[PDB]
Amino acid sequence: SMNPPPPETSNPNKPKRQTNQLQYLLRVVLKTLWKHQFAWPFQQPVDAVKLNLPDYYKIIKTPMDMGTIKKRLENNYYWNAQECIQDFNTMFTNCYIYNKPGDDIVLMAEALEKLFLQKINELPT
Ligand SMILES: Cc1noc(C)c1-c1ccc2c(c1)nc(CCc1ccccc1)n2CCN1CCOCC1
Ligand SMILES: [K+]
Repeated sequence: SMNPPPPETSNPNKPKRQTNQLQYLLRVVLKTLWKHQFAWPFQQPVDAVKLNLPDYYKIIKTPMDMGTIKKRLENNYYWNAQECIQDFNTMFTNCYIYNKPGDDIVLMAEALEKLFLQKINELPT
């Protein structure tokens, strides 16, 4: 089979707000990870057709990526900062579920996760 539609990035039924935390998550946390040497494979949904991963969406039923997170931030999709942190954790955990220890892509996820945790540590109050 092919790819699912990507995660929703807009909900017109959801109220919106801007906050110091949500702004930092886009401008500091997401920007930093995005510009990292290992970011590209995480900048859009996993495309199982192009990567030839016919079991990807059999194993992964809650896909997430930084392209989606970026759009969710830009669209003010997130009301709670926790929702965004969750999405970043889902993204890493997926990489660890599907792939094997020591795989290039696992090593890249580990580095991005380490940096994420360094940046989240400085979330403003
Ligand atoms: C994340 C993730 N979780 O599970 C897998 C598998 C990946 C994964 C794992 C690896 C990923 C990748 C995603 N995206 C790319 C680069 C973008 C791309 C390139 C070609 C076709 C579609 C997208 N790569 C690198 C793919 N190249 C293929 C050619 O050999 C070197 C690596
Ligand atoms: K509103």
